Amino acid sequence: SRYRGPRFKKIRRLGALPGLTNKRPRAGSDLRNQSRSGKRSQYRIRLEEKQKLRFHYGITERQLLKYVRIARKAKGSTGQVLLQLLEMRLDNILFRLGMAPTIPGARQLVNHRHILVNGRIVDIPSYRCKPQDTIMARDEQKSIALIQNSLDLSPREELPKHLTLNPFPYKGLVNQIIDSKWVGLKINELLVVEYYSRQ
Amino acid sequence: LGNDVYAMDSKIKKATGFGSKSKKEKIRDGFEENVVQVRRVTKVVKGGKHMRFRAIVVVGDKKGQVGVGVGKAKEVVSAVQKAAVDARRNIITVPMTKYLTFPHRNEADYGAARVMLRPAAPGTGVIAGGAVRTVLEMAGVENALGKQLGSNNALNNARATIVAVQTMRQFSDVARDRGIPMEELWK
Amino acid sequence: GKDTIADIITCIRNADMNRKGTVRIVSTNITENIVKILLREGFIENARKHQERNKYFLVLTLRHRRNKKGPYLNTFHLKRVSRPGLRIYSNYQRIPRILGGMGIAILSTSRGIMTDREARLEGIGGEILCYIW
Amino acid sequence: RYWNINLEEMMEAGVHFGHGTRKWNPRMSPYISAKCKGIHIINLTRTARFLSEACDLVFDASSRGKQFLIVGTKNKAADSVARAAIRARCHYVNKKWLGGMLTNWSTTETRLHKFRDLRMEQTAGRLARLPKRDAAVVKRQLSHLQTYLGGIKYMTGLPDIVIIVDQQEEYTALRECITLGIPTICLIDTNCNPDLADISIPANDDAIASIRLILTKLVFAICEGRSSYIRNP
RNA sequence: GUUAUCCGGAAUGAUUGGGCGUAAAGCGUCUGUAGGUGGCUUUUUAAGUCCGCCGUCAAAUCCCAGGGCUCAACCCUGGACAG
Ligand SMILES: [Mg+2]
Ligand SMILES: [Mg+2]
Ligand SMILES: [Mg+2]
Ligand SMILES: [Mg+2]
Ligand SMILES: [Mg+2]
Ligand SMILES: [Mg+2]
Ligand SMILES: [Mg+2]
Ligand SMILES: [Mg+2]
Ligand SMILES: [Mg+2]
Ligand SMILES: [Mg+2]
Ligand SMILES: [Mg+2]
Ligand SMILES: [Mg+2]
Ligand SMILES: [Mg+2]
Ligand SMILES: [Mg+2]
Ligand SMILES: [Mg+2]
Ligand SMILES: [Mg+2]
Ligand SMILES: [Mg+2]
Ligand SMILES: [Mg+2]
Ligand SMILES: [Mg+2]
Ligand SMILES: [Mg+2]
Ligand SMILES: [Mg+2]
Ligand SMILES: [Mg+2]
Ligand SMILES: [Mg+2]
Repeated sequence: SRYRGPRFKKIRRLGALPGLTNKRPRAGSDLRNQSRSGKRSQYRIRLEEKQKLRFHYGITERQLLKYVRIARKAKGSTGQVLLQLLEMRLDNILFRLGMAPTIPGARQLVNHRHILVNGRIVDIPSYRCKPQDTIMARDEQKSIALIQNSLDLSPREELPKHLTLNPFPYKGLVNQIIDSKWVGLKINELLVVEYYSRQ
Repeated sequence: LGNDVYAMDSKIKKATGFGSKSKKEKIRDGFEENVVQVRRVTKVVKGGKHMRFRAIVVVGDKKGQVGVGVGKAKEVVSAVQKAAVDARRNIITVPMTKYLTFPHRNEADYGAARVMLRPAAPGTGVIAGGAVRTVLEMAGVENALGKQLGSNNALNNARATIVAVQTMRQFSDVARDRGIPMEELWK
Repeated sequence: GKDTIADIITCIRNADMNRKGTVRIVSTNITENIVKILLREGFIENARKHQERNKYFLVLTLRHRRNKKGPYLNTFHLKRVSRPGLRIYSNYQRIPRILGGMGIAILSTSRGIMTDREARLEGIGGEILCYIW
Repeated sequence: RYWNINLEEMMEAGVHFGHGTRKWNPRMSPYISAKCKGIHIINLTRTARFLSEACDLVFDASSRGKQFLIVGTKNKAADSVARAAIRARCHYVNKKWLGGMLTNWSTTETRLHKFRDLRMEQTAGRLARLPKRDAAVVKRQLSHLQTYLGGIKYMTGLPDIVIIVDQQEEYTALRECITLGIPTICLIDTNCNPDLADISIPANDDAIASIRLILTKLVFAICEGRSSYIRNP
């Protein structure tokens, strides 16, 4: 139920995908055969957008679909609510807090019971995080070592204003609900919403 | 009076030859053309089948300005181009709301093409079929419901869409027509 | 003349589409009230009454041509709703509103004729005579 | 600014009458006036307001620096047009009017290019060095090109104000300006529809006198507007 | 994935939402019974119609707001538009 396949590859075809890979793609070397499909059918544009989303967060389709139903339900602007929902996933928050290298990494971190949300172990990636929530490492040697090395050796200080990080114990804190401008990717949710008119 | 030869050679040098001056200026007009349909229509002659290409193309800025045009030639390329040029001289403006959608619900009729547009909440995107959707999208309408009832001809549906969004009245104007303040009609 | 209301409406629609400012209609409590209302909404220039051989005629002046007769962006639409065949009524929470409120809906209610606006203020439903664009 | 018109002069030149009552367009019934002996009589109080607004827009247009065409192709109006244009120093069409003069500009203007070469040829006297067939041929080209290009032969670029006589016969002028985004200021008799012109002046068709009156008032406005644009640029 | 079943798309049985000169479609033409609809003005009544209040339309389900199984599915509490 997880994408274990070649990553660079999906990246060449989709675009830039942070939650997947930090290695910038090869020059692309397709300039020999110069093979194109011509251009893309409007359908293919829509499809590639959705795929962008899906692989950035490591979600399965059947899951994405149910997020979208939750989205159409919710009273509000649909694409926005969707992006909220996807961006509140525990593993993704674990990632954007620099507590992980990438999303498969963060996911693994959560799975192996190395993380705590308000003094309780949550081992499932898709646990939805709500405002005022404590993201901690379990107090064991291993957990702490992991989080420390992956947090410190990665310099990025981009923290998106709803996310606090605190230094020695390493208490991360979820402050509030995401803003559409603070979202974790370049995507027109409009296209995805459109793709999903038929479900 | 200056001499006839140098002034007529001035209007001759200012109207430039079409055999010494190549053509690409079009991205300077701030537009984008979208080929909706390419078909091979045929005239028939004693020799045989004489093949032409019809192009149905719509132009917009994606900023609230759109038009349709149709063209015919031997090669895809030239048809496409004439289509562009024709649309550019047929063009109109679509009334928009602060959220990028339609003022109101509207139908439209052209030939056997009937068209129904109604405004949508922001965040629903543009959901429609081929002609209607490319025209809408190229106008820059962000959120709209549309369905074409009646026929399916790509072309008549394009025209129809245009007649729809042409007859769209914006509130300031109905307030100007009726002679009544805005806040009164809002209620 | 099976329906009188529909007929007034029609005389307008027709005289309108033919670019005439002046219409003769036959008066009635209903007719008169509807036209009054049409004036206070502002869809029509001016009304007046005439009498001959015990017949009453409301002549209606109509909004002038739109910056010529050939180039008209706007027409003035009318549509019958409750008609002798099927009478349509609505409670307070189904009261129609036309093109987000740009147009108007005429209602006959217990308090007399009005628009949908009035019906919402006073909290009343009733029989829906017609719509106007 | 004021213009020269009074009920007495309009009476004098004979503007107020128009074609028989079997020939009429009821489209003009809104502003017609009376009907006498099977001949229609048109409102002059409407005629004066239209003629004033016509001369006023003509004045603003000349003063800003815009360019003028005039058109009528009748036999008498053609003789009055060459002189109207010369007195106002404008462009004219009197002789046979060619479909496409306005709308199809590109080809029209190439036809102007070759007309200019013909005009240099003729005055150079290099038409004396030819066979007789060549000279009579070059002279066909000349005869035509004079009929068609004579009054416009100065104008380069698209004309943005067009004036016209008797829109009944002139259908294509009206069509082409309708198409190209050009104003028409036009003479209406009892037979013509007031759709086709931007400003349409109730007027007379059959009378050389009416043509002379209204065209002279108009060319006087073009001339005073010509002094004001000779001043402003 | 394939097959079966049902609704959709189908405005293709159409109240919302189609048609009948030539495309499927106006009885060969009238007279007329039931039935449907029917001009204007005042009054009455209040059957429709409208507004308020009450009773009920079991619980579960669907919808909204919280809570519990680490999450979700699922369970539990409270409440309500329709009609
Ligand atoms: Mg599964
Ligand atoms: Mg594979
Ligand atoms: Mg477990
Ligand atoms: Mg669906
Ligand atoms: Mg039709
Ligand atoms: Mg369809
Ligand atoms: Mg009811
Ligand atoms: Mg159906
Ligand atoms: Mg029906
Ligand atoms: Mg059918
Ligand atoms: Mg047959
Ligand atoms: Mg048949
Ligand atoms: Mg028959
Ligand atoms: Mg029979
Ligand atoms: Mg009978
Ligand atoms: Mg009977
Ligand atoms: Mg009865
Ligand atoms: Mg009655
Ligand atoms: Mg129940
Ligand atoms: Mg809930
Ligand atoms: Mg819970
Ligand atoms: Mg319950
Ligand atoms: Mg109830």
